[PDB]
Amino acid sequence: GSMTEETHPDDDSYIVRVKAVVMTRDDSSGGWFPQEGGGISRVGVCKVMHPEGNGRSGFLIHGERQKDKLVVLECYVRKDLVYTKANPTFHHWKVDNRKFGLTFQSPADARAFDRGVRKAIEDLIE
Repeated sequence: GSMTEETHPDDDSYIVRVKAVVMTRDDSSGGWFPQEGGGISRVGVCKVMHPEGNGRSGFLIHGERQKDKLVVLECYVRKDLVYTKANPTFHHWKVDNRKFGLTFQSPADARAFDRGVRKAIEDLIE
């Protein structure tokens, strides 16, 4: 919780796990550059919530690199998420602070991620 932070190293609350390369566009610095990891990233989605416990839940776009627990992607959201899939093999999102994204490595993780995103936004908004 506030003390002892799970849902990150031990994963635990990971409802979805996909595989892709964590990309990012630092404003316009070159373009979609691999922030970290590069060689595949162990990314996923965990449905978090406020410790108050009122049913209402949030979402955390969290992802380690494909090299054990090293957080290379972290995008916590409370009630706000705007995704945009630019290409069938590249889905991205803007959190005001930069515009992050990832490059799919198979139609499996592609469709799986889009599915998770769709459901996430769905329950997040209504």
